Amino acid sequence: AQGEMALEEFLKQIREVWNTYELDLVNYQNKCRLIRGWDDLFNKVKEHINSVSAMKLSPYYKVFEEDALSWEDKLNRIMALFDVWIDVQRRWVYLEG
Amino acid sequence: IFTGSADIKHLLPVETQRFQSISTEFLALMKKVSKSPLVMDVLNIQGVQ
Repeated sequence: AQGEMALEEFLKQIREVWNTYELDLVNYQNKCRLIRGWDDLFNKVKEHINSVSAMKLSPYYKVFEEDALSWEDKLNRIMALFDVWIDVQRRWVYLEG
Repeated sequence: IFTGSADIKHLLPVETQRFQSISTEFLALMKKVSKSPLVMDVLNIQGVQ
């Protein structure tokens, strides 16, 4: 009972961080807005990945196969989307100049 | 038709070999279902479809 209860509040912790997560935008010379603060986000995404991997070895993971695996698809796609985003943003910053 | 008939091995060698590979994949998949008769757990098998 207390073994599996942690599966909810952790999973909804992932639920509540992302729906409340905000992309910080700074105006770039009155042309557009840009995203900063990459270190905390990358730490945030990876620690959720590390947290879920601990759920993978948990014996009570069977009753939450679908939802936890669903977050892995979203979390990994977030990593893939933003790994190229940070580079693409950086290149455009010093190419427009 | 494959296991029962012994002449098919001599007369149809290569695709007989293809059958056991399919048979092993099918038998292994069935064994996965065998230990977990639950519909959802079978439905939750990675790449079962």
